Order: sequence, then structure tokens, then C-alpha cells
Amino acid sequence: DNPYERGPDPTEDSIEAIRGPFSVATERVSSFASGFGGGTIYYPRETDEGTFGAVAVAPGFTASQGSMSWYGERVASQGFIVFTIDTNTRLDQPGQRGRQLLAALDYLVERSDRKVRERLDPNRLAVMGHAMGGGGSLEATVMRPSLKASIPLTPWNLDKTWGQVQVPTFIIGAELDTIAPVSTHAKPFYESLPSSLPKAYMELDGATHFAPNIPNTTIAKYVISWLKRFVDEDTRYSQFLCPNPTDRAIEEYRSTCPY
Ligand SMILES: [Ca+2]
Ligand SMILES: [Ca+2]
Repeated sequence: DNPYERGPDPTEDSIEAIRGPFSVATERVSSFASGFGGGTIYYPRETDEGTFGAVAVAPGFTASQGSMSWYGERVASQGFIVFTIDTNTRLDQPGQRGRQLLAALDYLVERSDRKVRERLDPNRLAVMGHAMGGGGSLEATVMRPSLKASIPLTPWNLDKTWGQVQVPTFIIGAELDTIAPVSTHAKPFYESLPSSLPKAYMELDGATHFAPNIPNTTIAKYVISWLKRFVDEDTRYSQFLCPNPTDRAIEEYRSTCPY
């Protein structure tokens, strides 16, 4: 038995659901957060199944210097601690965003409120981010190879070579993205990741750069499946990842399936 399995067996509808099986509480972080600005921690309330892995999330833009994000409730309710951090769109760069993602994770492990800390398995951590924060997801995995998963969303990075990445990486591209075009960012990153790495690339049909900023069931279901498979080692979710998804919303999918 896998000690990290959480929640009932997944179904095609459960992975698409807006709210998963866990109820979610939040903790706002504004002080003692210099390495990442600030953020909101979303966590499962139920403790009877054991502790949870965590994902730090760096969005591309949040209005009015906010930190809440639709990923928080949608992912945390599937059994994860989700820490959505502040953004500075006009200044964020990938290496810095990678540092901030890791600072957010280290905050969770070392300084988070006891209600979060007691629910956290500090050994099972992941990163995800949008745009320069997606470039930062890649950067973070090189800085901290012990991470369990990385999800660069419409990632932007001048550095196209990621052959040193050791962390299972799922890149989501937006087909019509003109800010981080998939032909020169997402796909070159994906193809330079090692052939031996569990990896995937999902291109959203007709989508623009800002698609990850709005609730999107295709993003959510495969983000959830990736985090389950790699943060929780939960092979009940392999069935949704391999063979490659064929959803109508997907223009193209590439992977190193089977994992
Ligand atoms: Ca490189
Ligand atoms: Ca298309």
C-alpha cells in the first residue's frame, strides 16, 4: 500500500471537479516573507488520512497586489498544501522567481503556522508557476533537485536548455501565446529536458498567454494528476497521464509515457 494515497479513487469527473474531496482552510502570510513577498496557504482540513505534500505556486499577474489564486482551492481540495505567492509582473525574472518559489517552500517547512506545519510532509514538495514563474519552476528544479514535481505554465525563459533537470516536469503551453511563444519557449524547454525524465507537454488549443490565470478544467485535471502521480507517488493517477490525454481542448500532447 502507498502511504501517500489520499482521497477516494479518482474518476474522470473527480479530476475535473472544481472542489475535490477535502475541505480547505487558508492562512495569509504577509510578515516574515521577504524571500517571496507574501502569499496565501491553502490546506486540507482533514487530518485522518495523514500529512500532505505541498506545491508553491507563482502566478504571472494578480490584480491589486493580491496573492489568492484559483489554483489554491482547486488543488488543495484534492489533498495538497498549496502556497500561492505574490507577483510583480513588470519585474519578475525566472531565476528570481525560482528563488522565490523555494523561499515559499522553505517557509512552509520552517516557519508556517502550526496548523499548516502539522499537516505537511516536508519531504514531498513541488513548484508551479506562470510565465516568468513558469521559467522559475524550471530554475527551481535545478537549484533544488529534491523537489518531487514541477509544472511550468506558459513558461518564459531566455535559457532554453534544461538537460540537467532531475524533477518530473509537466509544461503547459498556450498555442497562440505571443508573450512566451511555444515555438521558442515551452517546446524548446520540453525537448531539452532529458529523455529519461518523466515529463509531458500539453498545448492548449486556441489559448493565449493569460489562459492559466482563469479557471481551466483541462489545466486543473492534469495539474492534479501530475501532482498526485509525482508528489504522492499515486499511480492511481497514471491512467490519466499515460497514454497521452486526447481532450478536445488539447492541440498537442507529448510525453515520455509510460512512467
Ligand atoms: Ca540552461
Ligand atoms: Ca489549434
